[PDB]
Amino acid sequence: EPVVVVGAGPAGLMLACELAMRDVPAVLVDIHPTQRAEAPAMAINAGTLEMLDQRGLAAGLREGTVTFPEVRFADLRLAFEKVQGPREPTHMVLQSRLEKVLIDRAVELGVDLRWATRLTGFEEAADGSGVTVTLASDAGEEQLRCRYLVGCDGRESIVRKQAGIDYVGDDWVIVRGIVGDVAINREDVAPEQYGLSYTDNGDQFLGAPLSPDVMRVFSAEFSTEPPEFEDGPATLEQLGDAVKRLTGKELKATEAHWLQHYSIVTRNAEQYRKGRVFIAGDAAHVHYPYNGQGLGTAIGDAVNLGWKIAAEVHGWAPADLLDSYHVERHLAGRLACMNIQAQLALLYPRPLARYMREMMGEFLKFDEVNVFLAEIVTNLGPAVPIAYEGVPEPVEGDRLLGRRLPKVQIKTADGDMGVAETLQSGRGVLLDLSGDASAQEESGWADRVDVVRAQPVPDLPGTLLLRPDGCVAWHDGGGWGQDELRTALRTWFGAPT
Amino acid sequence: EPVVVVGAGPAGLMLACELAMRDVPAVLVDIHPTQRAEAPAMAINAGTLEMLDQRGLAAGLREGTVTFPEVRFADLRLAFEKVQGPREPTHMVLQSRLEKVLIDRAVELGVDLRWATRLTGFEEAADGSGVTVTLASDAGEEQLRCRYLVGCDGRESIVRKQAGIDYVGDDWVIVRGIVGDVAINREDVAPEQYGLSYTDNGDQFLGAPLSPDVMRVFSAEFSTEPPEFEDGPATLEQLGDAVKRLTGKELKATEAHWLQHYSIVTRNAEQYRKGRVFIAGDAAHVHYPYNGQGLGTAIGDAVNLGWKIAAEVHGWAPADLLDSYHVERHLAGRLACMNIQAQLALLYPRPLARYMREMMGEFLKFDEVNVFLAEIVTNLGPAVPIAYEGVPEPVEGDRLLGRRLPKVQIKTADGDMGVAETLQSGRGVLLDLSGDASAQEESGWADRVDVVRAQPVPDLPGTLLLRPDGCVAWHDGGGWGQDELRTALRTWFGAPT
Ligand SMILES: Cc1cc2nc3c(=O)[nH]c(=O)nc-3n(C[C@H](O)[C@H](O)[C@H](O)COP(=O)(O)OP(=O)(O)OC[C@H]3O[C@@H](n4cnc5c(N)ncnc54)[C@H](O)[C@@H]3O)c2cc1C
Ligand SMILES: Cc1cc2nc3c(=O)[nH]c(=O)nc-3n(C[C@H](O)[C@H](O)[C@H](O)COP(=O)(O)OP(=O)(O)OC[C@H]3O[C@@H](n4cnc5c(N)ncnc54)[C@H](O)[C@@H]3O)c2cc1C
Repeated sequence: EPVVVVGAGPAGLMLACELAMRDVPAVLVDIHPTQRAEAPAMAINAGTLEMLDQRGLAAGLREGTVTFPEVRFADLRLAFEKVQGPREPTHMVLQSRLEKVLIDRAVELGVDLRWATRLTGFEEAADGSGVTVTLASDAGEEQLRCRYLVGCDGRESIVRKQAGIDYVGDDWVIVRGIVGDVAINREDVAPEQYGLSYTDNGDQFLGAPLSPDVMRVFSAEFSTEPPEFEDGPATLEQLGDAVKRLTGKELKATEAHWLQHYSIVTRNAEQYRKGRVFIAGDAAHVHYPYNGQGLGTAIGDAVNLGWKIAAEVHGWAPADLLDSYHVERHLAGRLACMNIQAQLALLYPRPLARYMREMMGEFLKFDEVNVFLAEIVTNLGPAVPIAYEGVPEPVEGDRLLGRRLPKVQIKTADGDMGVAETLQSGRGVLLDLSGDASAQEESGWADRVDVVRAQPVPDLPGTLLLRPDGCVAWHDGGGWGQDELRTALRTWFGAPT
Repeated sequence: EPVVVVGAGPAGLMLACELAMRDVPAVLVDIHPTQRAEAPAMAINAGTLEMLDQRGLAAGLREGTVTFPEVRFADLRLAFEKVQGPREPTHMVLQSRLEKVLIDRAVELGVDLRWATRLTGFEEAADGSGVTVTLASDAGEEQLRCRYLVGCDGRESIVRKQAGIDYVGDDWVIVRGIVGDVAINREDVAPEQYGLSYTDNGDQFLGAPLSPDVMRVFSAEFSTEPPEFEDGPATLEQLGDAVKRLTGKELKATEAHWLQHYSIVTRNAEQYRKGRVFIAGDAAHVHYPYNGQGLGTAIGDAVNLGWKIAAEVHGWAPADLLDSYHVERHLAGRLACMNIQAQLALLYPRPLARYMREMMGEFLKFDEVNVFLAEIVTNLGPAVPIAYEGVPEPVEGDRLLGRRLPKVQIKTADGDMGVAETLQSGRGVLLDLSGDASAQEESGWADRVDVVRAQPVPDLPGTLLLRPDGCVAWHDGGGWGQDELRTALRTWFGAPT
């Protein structure tokens, strides 16, 4: 019986995929007649690449795409090379190219996607075993009965609203500006300034030439006084004042494909799950767009929740399972909101930025804060907490537990392999890196866990257990072994067959 | 040929002692008729205690006074137990009690101390051979010819302004309050108003009793619009009003001995020195009063600068030694201003504080952050940078170089003492902790440096060289030896004789 997703944005597309690949029905609604043209995001950080790699959604959208190597906290530099294991630079695949990869993958799996469809209301069952939901369409109002409802519908989520869920947060300034694309003149070399510049008050402009003709525009201006223009469709010459004030120069590039005023607000819903309803992505948290974190956490919420919903659809999910979704992702929600606000504080207000910058100068000389911030801003981090009653804590400096593996090559049967492609089935993975296949395969979970035998791998333990979202749930590099291994599968994977 | 010190707070008093204990003629000018009563500070931190221990001024202030062993950042806890070596809790010593012992020490060491005397100006001679100063007593105007002019005359330093050094800083909020001592019953006419009362805005109220009839009172209020009253004498009715809104009740007020309006800005002088004119304490840097840093840096300033000036007077100072006053002490002012302001940003405004508290919450899980901040707010504080030509920077992290040693016993054949006590002669110390007098003392510097032969001390190297301000300029627990020590001696104590 169906599961309803609202929003064909990055969070909803991925989650519908996550579901359908596990043979669970999923209907995905969206107001847009077609895939939207206003996908502002351009970047994807390493953390999000690993999650796409886990579904084979990233080979291909690497290629031709160029990468940038720094990872910055405001304009300060983080020492990303201090993160454990080999990782990835941020890649420059447009959000629209990624939404389509997710669209045409969603339906190939079997997603009932409905463009031009808005959810306008929903009601829990007095039983509680379902949620009746109503949908406005060109054809008129339908009323579908679903088994779980997930609102991936952005900052103004009605799913979040009608569910009773508070949207906590606060801002001390309002950043605002415009984002979009403008034509160029072509055959002749283009001129002007366009590299991301700052002014002495925190104001930023960036011309990003996507491709010979087309260049994306972003500006960001700080002030307490409420935005002038109420966040709509803009016009090209609201924009050209925009740059002239900030740049000094004039725009001089005709026509504007799509443009969008925006304003920021920092929010993080206090509950990610109420009963049978869930919220995810910008529906659950929103903030100034830095480091690709909004797209990072959106994809990450879906991956987290998808396999967990399927698990209880097929009746093996421990009672704990779906509550762990709120636990692990409200933490990532909190850490994202937090660090982006901390980055703003180094730009505005200028009396505050002055001392916070020096402050961060002092912290960034410490290796733990460089590594902590780097895992956070690239969505490698929030390590989902891993612990089991009774079992001895793994000694001390273990940074594999509750994280996804570095981008390391696995050598198995035939064909070397990225570690994250072992999760493309959708199941758990027990990694055996002995080189001879010695580990005891606890067969009772073989329906939900795949074993993969391979040669040992530098600074990685002899064997590892992965949840279907890729988080390392067990390994034997520390004190752990087969006994701790079992209680780890009882958790996260339920009762053995 | 005198040295003129303007201002008899901690800074100027402490320096006049540093100058007079070394037989440098010092004349210390203040305008008060007697020692002031407007000395609000109730606390002395561990770094200030060590610097006073170096001159026998700490014991005596310590007996009978309370300690509390928590070092806070804003209102969070700092893991002070992670700071190297044994050290001290903050002791609750009253500013006027401290100033009294330094006025005492000054008059016996022969400082010409002048209450009711104002410095109205000064000029640097064209050649530069001296400064001529002008002092304004009731009798008239002495025009005094002196050798160096040190302005320790407080936040509104005439010396700084007339020397034309810019006073750098900014604030996003203006903190205002009043402070002083009311007379007022104690038993049960202090309710809520006992101990500090952080409220549901950044605003605090501190009520601390001295004797059962007098109480010291402190208020600190955050607002985005200028202080109602100019800084100055204030009325007790004005305090009654302020207490009611903060504590919620009213103080059964009897009489006011002294109370004062205060506002807070944050500034760091750009140059603590302009050739023959130095500045120190509040004239060099000011900020919100936290952790005792205003007092620590003030005393720290004088301990650094008295001995360098004395060396120049005595003619053995190296050429670049007084320029290290600015280098060493501007950094310490920088970092005090920086982290005070950082502490304030966990209080106000409340949107900023919301996330900056979560942020610091994450950073204080790290040892290097706890130790760095705890060191600075206790004025154990900025390690003085120690490097020498030829000598290559020692790879391992050294917690002793550039810092005053931890509170350890050192046992001599003539008796035991704490290590800060060996610097009481005013001279540098060569600590030979071998137990055998195995260290080869460079007899050249025998007149500027004392050898102290003591028993080995756990977790300290076998030999150490202390500059007259207690700072470790050399030790042999890394790779350094007799040649590096000879380098250290030339750069800090000058030519060998
Ligand atoms: C100017 C700007 C620049 C940005 N730059 C970046 C960047 O460089 N890198 C990055 O990672 N992130 C960036 N972001 C943020 C990032 O784009 C968002 O986090 C991400 O697109 C939101 O993920 P989402 O799918 O949950 O929300 P959305 O993108 O808002 O998708 C929600 C979808 O649900 C639709 N919907 C369908 N039906 C309904 C219904 N009944 N009710 C409500 N909605 C419905 C909505 O129309 C929408 O299409 C930027 C944001 C802005 C404003
Ligand atoms: C409300 C308030 C609360 C405080 N709370 C604390 C606390 O909790 N803990 C702490 O450690 N410190 C506290 N302080 C003080 C802080 O430490 C100061 O930095 C320190 O007292 C300043 O020392 P100083 O000697 O450089 O300047 P000052 O103490 O200001 O002394 C300067 C002296 O020079 C005099 N003078 C000025 N101009 C002239 C002139 N031309 N000629 C002659 N004399 C002149 C002045 O009258 C004064 O006597 C507080 C101060 C205030 C106002």
